[PDB]
Amino acid sequence: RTLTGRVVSDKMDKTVTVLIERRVKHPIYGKYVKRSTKLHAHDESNQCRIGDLVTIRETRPLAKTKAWTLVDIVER
Amino acid sequence: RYIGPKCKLSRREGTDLFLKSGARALDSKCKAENVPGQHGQRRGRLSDYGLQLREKQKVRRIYGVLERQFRGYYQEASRRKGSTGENLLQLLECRLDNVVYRMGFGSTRSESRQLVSHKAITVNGQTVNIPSYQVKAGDVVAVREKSKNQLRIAQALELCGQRGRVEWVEVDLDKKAGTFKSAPARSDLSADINENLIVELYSK
Amino acid sequence: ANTPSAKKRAKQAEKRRSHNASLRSMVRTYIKNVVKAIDAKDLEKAQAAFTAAVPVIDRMADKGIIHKNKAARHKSRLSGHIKALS
Amino acid sequence: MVTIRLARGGSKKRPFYHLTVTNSRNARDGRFVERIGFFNPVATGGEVRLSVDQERATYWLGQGAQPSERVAQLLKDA
RNA sequence: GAAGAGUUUGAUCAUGGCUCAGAUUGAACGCUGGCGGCAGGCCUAACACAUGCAAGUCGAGCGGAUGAAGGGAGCUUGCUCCUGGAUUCAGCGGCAGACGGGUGAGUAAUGCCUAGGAAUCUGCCUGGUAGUGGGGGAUAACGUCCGGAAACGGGCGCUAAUACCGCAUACGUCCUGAGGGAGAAAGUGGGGGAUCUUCGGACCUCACGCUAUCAGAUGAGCCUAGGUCGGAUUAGCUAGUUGGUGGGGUAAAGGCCUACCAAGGCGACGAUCCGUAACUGGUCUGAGAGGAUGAUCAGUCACACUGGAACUGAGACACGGUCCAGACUCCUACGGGAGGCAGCAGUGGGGAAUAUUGGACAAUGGGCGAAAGCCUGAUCCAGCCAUGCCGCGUGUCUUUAAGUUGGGAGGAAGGGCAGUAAGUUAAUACCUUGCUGUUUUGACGUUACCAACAGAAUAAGCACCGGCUAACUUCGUGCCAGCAGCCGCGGUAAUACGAAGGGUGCAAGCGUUAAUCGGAAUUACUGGGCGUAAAGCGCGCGUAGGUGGUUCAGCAAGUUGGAUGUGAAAUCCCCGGGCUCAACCUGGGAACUGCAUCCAAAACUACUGAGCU
Repeated sequence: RTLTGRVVSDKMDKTVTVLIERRVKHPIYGKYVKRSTKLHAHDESNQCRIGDLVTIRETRPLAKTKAWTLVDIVER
Repeated sequence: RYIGPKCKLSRREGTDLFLKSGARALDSKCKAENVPGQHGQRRGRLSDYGLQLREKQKVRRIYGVLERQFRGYYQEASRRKGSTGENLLQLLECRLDNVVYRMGFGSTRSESRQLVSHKAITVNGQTVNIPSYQVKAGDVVAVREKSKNQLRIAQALELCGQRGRVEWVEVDLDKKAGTFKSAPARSDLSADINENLIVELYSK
Repeated sequence: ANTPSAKKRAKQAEKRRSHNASLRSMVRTYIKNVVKAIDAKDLEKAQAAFTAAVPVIDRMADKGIIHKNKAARHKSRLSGHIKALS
Repeated sequence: MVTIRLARGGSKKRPFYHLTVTNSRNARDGRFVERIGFFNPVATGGEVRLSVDQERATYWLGQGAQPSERVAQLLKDA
């Protein structure tokens, strides 16, 4: 219930996209690779700038390609 | 089962095979002194894989078994836990085709395999007619009560102490009914086989 | 071909469609006049016009031509803007 | 529609049942909700007849499932 | 739990490809065939389809059609006026037809699979909560007319209700959530002693129905993350696209639809375009890693001549529905009509190649029904085919199979009935129902299976034999004719080619054509290479990225352990139980290396901070 990513684009109101990165293993190659995942997060008040770190929550979808809202700015 | 004339199969091996036709001898009139085939007045190059063949192609020619049936019996040796060679000849001695003669109701396996199909050898008060039943340690072995005055059953009771006792059964000759006591190890067998060398004819 | 078990419901469907087309249109003309009432901005007929409509929006919903929460939205959409006329 | 029902496994002229809890939206032998214990009317020595467990059989009767016709008079063998 | 040979050379060694042993299939083909049990059988044309059948059910939901009987009146047993009610069933109406069934065309991603998430409906089912009153207008059948050879159309006129529309009525249920407004239903049959009378009705009483809601079960719908095919000789794509609000709309969230505001969105972790293909549990070869792969079986998806579209309904954008368009086909008496086998048979036609115009709802289901039951090409089960997978038989004086005869279980749960007891009953009066014991009856495959009888009468074939396969004379033929997987063989004593003459492989099958993996370390993560065999760009600057000296502290993303839900069932792996045995069948578990959540850990990595040289 906690997904964390760094802010990469904020030029739209009430909506922000982050890179929820991870590092997981390749199945037949063994080397742990990074796999970037670019979610969309909904902001209620639009207070997130590029380079911020946030956590998010799942609910009913807020738009097309958006089903995750803003919980809290963890750090900056 | 293999059929036909059988004096010509006693010649390749050198052993008596327990394949005969009467009650006095074997390979004593059917001229066993050579190595048959197409042309066999000369020998040469008698070595491993063709000997591993002549091992299994002897064991096939004794026990009434086909390679449909016999290389499925190597399949249970790996299904067996450990000691695959003697555990092959376990099911050839839990075989009913051999143990009618290992008791001695028939003259050979060629009369043992035959009469059990002709509704002679029951197992435990039921009606079994297969030459492949797997006798457990501790059933009776009886004969159906219409082949008792079959007198070629009485033409097999003369070779009990003449082909030697097996020392693994306890039989009643008056009833013509026996009892398989327990399974053998590799001390109760004839010494003409190589049990973990039939195994080696599996990968090549 | 087709069966008279289905040929009977050939009449049983399109005739039933004709009754369900009118009663469905008897709903949405009452809602149009209480949107014409808001678009005329006259509360003095708008209050009397959708209280004629609410006994029709759910009476059709009660008999299974439409669903009962389609009524529940349109009873909450029209009231939320008649209140805005103030 | 929810129903406890005899369902043919086994071989031809060798019936074996599962007593599936099904939906009556599916086939007899596919997409069961639950298998409670089995049945075997060719039962001979060593084979148990029916593995009916009343721990779960109460629940579908409690949640509203029904015997078909025969399933009522297998519970009558108790 | 892992076996390699042969072949480059005069010989060697190394790099490196070829061909070979094996096991397999939905099998063909060439051969020759005795039987049983379980199986499986258009892989090609999602090609066209004659013919029959694949979902009709209900009269105890309603009007209306037809008259079993029986008791009588006349004529005198021929007949009808009646009296009656047995019965059927085309027209309305409920429900089902959205299931079972089939096929894999489309789809490269929201389809499938694994995990999770909430903003929803669900007829019949199951628990309650409240309720079935009073009316009104039509409408088919039916009557006739018109058009038509028929099929069918469409003009008025009749009548019904468990068909429809108001009115009454509101425990929830909806709106406003202040107050208030709003909107439901249908009756039928088995009965019943007291009062109203035509104790037909009324009221009483259960049974099936009916309604307004809640909780659940059962389905079904959204949303997110993950992965899911080949290409850069496809690098830019995108405008309703990405957000924002107003509204509009879906059972339900949502640019889904909409207007206007802004310029965002996707993509080198491979976008978009292009070719390809249902997916998965799984399957096949494998020491495993894997690789190949989706026939029977089961889940989900998808389609119904082709395309668009809604309608009705709880549920469809509906395979044996309607509408429109297209292609095709068919009947015409030229007026007008009809059809959609990827449903079971079956037919062409294609192809290497694949079955019967079967028997019955007796079992299991369903679909209607108060119940009886009524239908089902789903199913149970049969012909056809060595197509596998097992067993079995063709004799060493037995008679198994097969065949003759006599026997002989198990598949049946119950239904009828007429007592017997029960508990709802206002009245165990009475119906209706569950119990009990007896009687009556119903098996598609009609048998498996037991026990007699005549007699070896009814049963073997195939391929090879130069090597590394320890099966290995000659006769005919003469660099001819030919065989063969790799070498090669044949150019005149031929173990290599054609017979005979013998053996051998394993057997009702044996072989070779084809495809898959293997050995193949021959795409090397496990587990390979690059001075000269193939292979270092001619070298730099450096973007993403891969990896990153050093110390304490912190974080807990990777890492590590346990916890819990699963990872469906099947398949497999062991122990079993059964078919007389084996397949096959199941019971039990094992297995399912996976997924997220949860807490615990801090050596190392990332990240965070102060540093150290």
